[PDB]
Amino acid sequence: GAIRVYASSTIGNYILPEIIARYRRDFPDLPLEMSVGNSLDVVQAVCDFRVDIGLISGPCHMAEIVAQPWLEDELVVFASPASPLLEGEVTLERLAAMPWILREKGSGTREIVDYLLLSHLPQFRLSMELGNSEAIKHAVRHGLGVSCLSRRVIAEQLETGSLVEVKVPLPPLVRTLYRIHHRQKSSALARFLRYCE
Amino acid sequence: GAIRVYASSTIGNYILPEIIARYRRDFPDLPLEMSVGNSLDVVQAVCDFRVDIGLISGPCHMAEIVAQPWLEDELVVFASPASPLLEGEVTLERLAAMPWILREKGSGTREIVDYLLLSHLPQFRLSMELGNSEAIKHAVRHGLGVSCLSRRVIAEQLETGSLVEVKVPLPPLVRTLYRIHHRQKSSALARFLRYCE
Repeated sequence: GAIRVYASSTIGNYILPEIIARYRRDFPDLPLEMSVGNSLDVVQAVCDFRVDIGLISGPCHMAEIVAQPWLEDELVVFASPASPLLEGEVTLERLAAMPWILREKGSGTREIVDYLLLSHLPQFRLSMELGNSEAIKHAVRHGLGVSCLSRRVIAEQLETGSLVEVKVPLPPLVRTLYRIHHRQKSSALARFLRYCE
Repeated sequence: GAIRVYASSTIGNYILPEIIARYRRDFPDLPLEMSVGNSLDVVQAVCDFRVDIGLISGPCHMAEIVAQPWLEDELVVFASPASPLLEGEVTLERLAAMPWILREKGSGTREIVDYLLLSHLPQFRLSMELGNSEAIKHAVRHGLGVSCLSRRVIAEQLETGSLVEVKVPLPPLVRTLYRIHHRQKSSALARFLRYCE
């Protein structure tokens, strides 16, 4: 009778924990299962009835899927406080001149940086692709390059100053997170969904 | 010409970052790709030639795979500093009485806790299964339950005191991490492998 949720790493590590805490304290006997994956893997699990609720980056147009916009999410270019990018006026050429570190292909974060950020910059060879936010923050903190992540992921580091937000002369990188579930699917599901608001 | 490494989340977030930093500083022009996945997904990618180096939890007996023991890894039961488990002598019944939070099924961490820890405890219904270490640390910090992770993952929290190591009257939970690559595969690969020592 466990509730199964399939969400992205940004949602699973920086949005769901506060929701899970309030849901568990009010319902301590209902088991919870929370998997981390990108949009295509989550949609497949919902179609296969392997999970109950899916939280993805981007919309879903399948007739068997009930998809509703859930939360806005702003992505931010950031760098180490000792990065030369922080000195001088930021330009598109200066942004493309720094070594870049990006999330894994197929993730909603990498999709946003590819079409909304890197498309407006001069072409460059990607330095590193790290499939986890924690490894990216460590690499950026060590001056290995710059990156682009959700503000929720680096909010703690932006406050302490271990990471610095870089102002980019481009429209802000804002995405929409969606909540999905199968059309052929329920109580207790609705309870968890009420805590996600 | 990018080097592709496929490792577990514990290796990717708490072992590889220091290795990646030293490798990048000495070779800044060689692109790097680092994916995060469990042992079975990594072995498949090595067999499919999708990645070059695999770092997994546990051995591999396939003839096409060159598998060598790499690093020892000690797992630790931990709890919030305000957990009632920290008061009184720890027993197997007291450990089974706390709500438990564990990593996703198929991970090397969950495999260790299942056969080396939970097998010696009274049977219980698992409270939460979270497929990411960060969501587990937040859940444990909020008193939702106890967990078992690699000491490398919670080393920072064990030092500051935000998480407390629990002494268990059982043999220590020590595992062996392996490095794998295809037998039919190389220079520059050897360079990265020399930084992994």
